[PDB]
Amino acid sequence: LKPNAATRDQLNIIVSYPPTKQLTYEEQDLVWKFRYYLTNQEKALTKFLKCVNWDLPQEAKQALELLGKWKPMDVEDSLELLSSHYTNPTVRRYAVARLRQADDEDLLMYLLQLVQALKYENFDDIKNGLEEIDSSQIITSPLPLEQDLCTFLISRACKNSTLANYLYWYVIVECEDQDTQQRDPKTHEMYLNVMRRFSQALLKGDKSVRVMRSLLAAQQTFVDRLVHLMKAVQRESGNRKKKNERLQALLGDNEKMNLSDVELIPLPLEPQVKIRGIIPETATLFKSALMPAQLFFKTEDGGKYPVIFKHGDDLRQDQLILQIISLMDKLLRKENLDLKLTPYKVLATSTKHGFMQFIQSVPVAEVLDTEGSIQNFFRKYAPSENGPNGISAEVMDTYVKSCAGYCVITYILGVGDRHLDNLLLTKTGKLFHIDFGYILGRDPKPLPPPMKLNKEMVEGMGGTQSEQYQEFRKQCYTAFLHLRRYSNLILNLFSLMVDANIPDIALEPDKTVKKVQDKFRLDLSDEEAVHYMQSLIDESVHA
Ligand SMILES: CC(C)OCCN1c2nc(N3CCOCC3)cc(=O)n2CC[C@H]1C(F)(F)F
Repeated sequence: LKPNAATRDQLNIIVSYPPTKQLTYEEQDLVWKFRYYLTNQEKALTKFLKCVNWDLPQEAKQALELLGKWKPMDVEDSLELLSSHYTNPTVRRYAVARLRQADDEDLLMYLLQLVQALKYENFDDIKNGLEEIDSSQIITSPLPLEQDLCTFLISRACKNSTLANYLYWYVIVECEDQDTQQRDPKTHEMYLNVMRRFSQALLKGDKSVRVMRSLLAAQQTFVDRLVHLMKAVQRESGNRKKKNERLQALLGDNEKMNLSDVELIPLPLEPQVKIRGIIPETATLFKSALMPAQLFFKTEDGGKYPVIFKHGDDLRQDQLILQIISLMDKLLRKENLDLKLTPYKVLATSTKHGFMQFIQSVPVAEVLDTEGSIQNFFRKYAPSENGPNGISAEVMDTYVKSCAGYCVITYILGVGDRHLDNLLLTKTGKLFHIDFGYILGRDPKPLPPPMKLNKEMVEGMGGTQSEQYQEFRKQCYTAFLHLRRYSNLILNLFSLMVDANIPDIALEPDKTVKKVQDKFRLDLSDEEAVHYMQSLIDESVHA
């Protein structure tokens, strides 16, 4: 059945929709009517499967015939199929089948999301792969369209130690989730079962695979002791100076604790890095009443890898935000735009605790209290006689680019609660944000601005009249156009976090993807979208 040119155009309009537009009944009947003609368009499948009422068995059987005939879909479109809209096991098996096609570098960037996608999988299939229960005991307690998702994730994790590490911790944290346990116990089991299947699949494996399981256990052991240590510190009476002496005391006793000297284990935060232990003498606590701890790991090479370990806090929102920023930055760099971003690593070792890579830097606030100005600061540490305003070209260039990158990205992610506390600067010129407590348009104060600039950022570029500021403008709109090309991917990825119990998403799960989708101004053309960003910057700077 071949549609006439007038409708072919109408079909094209429909397929051009954001994966998050809800098609009308008229619109579905039309896409359904010409489903066979649409088979050509990889792009059209997703909208086709939106046209099906999966509760009608014959309609599902019918749809599934086509799936097997359709131009096969992209990787980025497959993440649409693993969301909650789709319970149909054949569909979800079709999605996994096209994710197989992706490289592990790419899987990693969506893995946080895919672990959530487990929630929509078939719990009976998962459990019957096996051959009250503390999730963290499982690895430490070893017994002496064909694939679903669980099988696939484990199969790939068995071949790739980096992937396995994240799979392991992402699932632990899903197991640890108190809310899921009370409100969806069956889901809690599904995750226990996944961990047990992972544990099981490792032990079945060859020499190298089995060692991966020892490693994962050693890490979980490591973290259990760190946690215990932190509790001891957080109960210690008296001033912070006194509470530091306890943290250092305990790290240093390897009999009791085992934390200063160990056989090389992957760092859970960045498992490419392996670590001999924590250096006791330099451990300290931040001022915060939560008492997160700064801690220098000795790496394999005798380098230092400082982290923050937070105990009593849920890092999952922050984890997500840095996972996204990381992906945004990979994408930009694929399109040859390296904005000197600081996608620092975040990893939750539980709902109650986790790690953060600690980047050597100075809060802009401190920069003010010590050197008066971002430019003065740069003239102290990165002086040049030839360079702009007394400052090394490279340093200013880095600063302009990163200023632009965050400006866009923090706008797109509606990151609020911004202060000179959260805004950090690097003697190499790198500017970056931290502490993502409020996102997607929340803020402690009312009427938050949509663009997150300030007098101090602008001044360090040399005011609105400088060559730098023009380059800033230019890098923003350019970054905005690049990120718009990936709106599909980014939107699918947030779309998989609706049940993830991320505070700012769990207010209005139903309504969060649109919050992000609106920032992209997908209604505007690229050229119009450039003038939108320039407007935005103008308003902001005028206030
Ligand atoms: C330096 C100090 C003022 O900053 C506050 C430290 N700090 C913090 N540092 C982060 N950085 C990660 C990236 O490298 C830099 C540090 C990330 C982050 O989320 N936070 C949250 C608030 C406080 C703390 F201590 F309570 F956790």
